[PDB]
Amino acid sequence: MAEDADMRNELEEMQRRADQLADESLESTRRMLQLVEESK
Amino acid sequence: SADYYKGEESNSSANKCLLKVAGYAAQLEQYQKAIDIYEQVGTSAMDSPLLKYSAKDYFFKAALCHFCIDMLNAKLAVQKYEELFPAFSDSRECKLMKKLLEAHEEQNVDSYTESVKEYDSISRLDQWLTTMLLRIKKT
Repeated sequence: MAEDADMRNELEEMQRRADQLADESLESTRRMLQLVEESK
Repeated sequence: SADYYKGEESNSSANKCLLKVAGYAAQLEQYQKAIDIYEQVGTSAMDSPLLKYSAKDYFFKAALCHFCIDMLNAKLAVQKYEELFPAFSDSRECKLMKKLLEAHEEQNVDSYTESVKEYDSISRLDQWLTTMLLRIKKT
């Protein structure tokens, strides 16, 4: 069943990847807000 | 120097001298002069095309300088300023003052501190503003 064991591993790994992507986007958004505030 | 410049009719230069005088006087814990100078300059600067954008800031300081006197007059002064300069409502300053007033109305020091920390995190605070906020928090 290691054949499907790897499918589950890939699924969970992409879950982790999506989490990281969302966190990176959020940090970006915050940085944008900061710079946009600063220019004024 | 400000009196001389006013006697020379060269505006926008006596203004800066008056702002410096008011800012320094506010440090000495004498608030009436600071309030008067800040409000006078703000009301003068509302009508200027270029300076209009900055006018709001002055009001903020005045209200903060009006905060140490007592809470109630600060609230009523906020109302008076807002009715005269409705755009002032849009600025984060009004929201921050309202939140601080609400927190202090129930002795909720933790909420006041959290709001101050959040605002500083978004934009770094000045030493003058830091000192004024600390002095207010003493109550």
